[PDB]
Amino acid sequence: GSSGSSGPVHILSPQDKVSLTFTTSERVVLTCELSRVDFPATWYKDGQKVEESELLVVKMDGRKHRLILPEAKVQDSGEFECRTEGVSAFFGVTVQDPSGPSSG
Repeated sequence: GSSGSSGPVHILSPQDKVSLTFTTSERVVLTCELSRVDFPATWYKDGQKVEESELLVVKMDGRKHRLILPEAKVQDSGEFECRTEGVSAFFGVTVQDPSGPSSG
């Protein structure tokens, strides 16, 4: 038993809007917790679904969701959100390219 809850699922962390900054050609891994184990969710970037691929790794864990990135490109820079059946989180990301002497 041990039942008696009002909301289906509520986020535990973060608590409020966060801010993060990384450098191009680096690894970016976010973090998010939930109040429900084995619960579905969809990541959104800049208000647009994320294109899961080799450049985008999505790890899921009991009441724990995070977005990993092998190559944080200037494009990867934006706001992330772990949409779910209840609430959503906000993670600020900024990929700043390192000062390079006209190097390609």
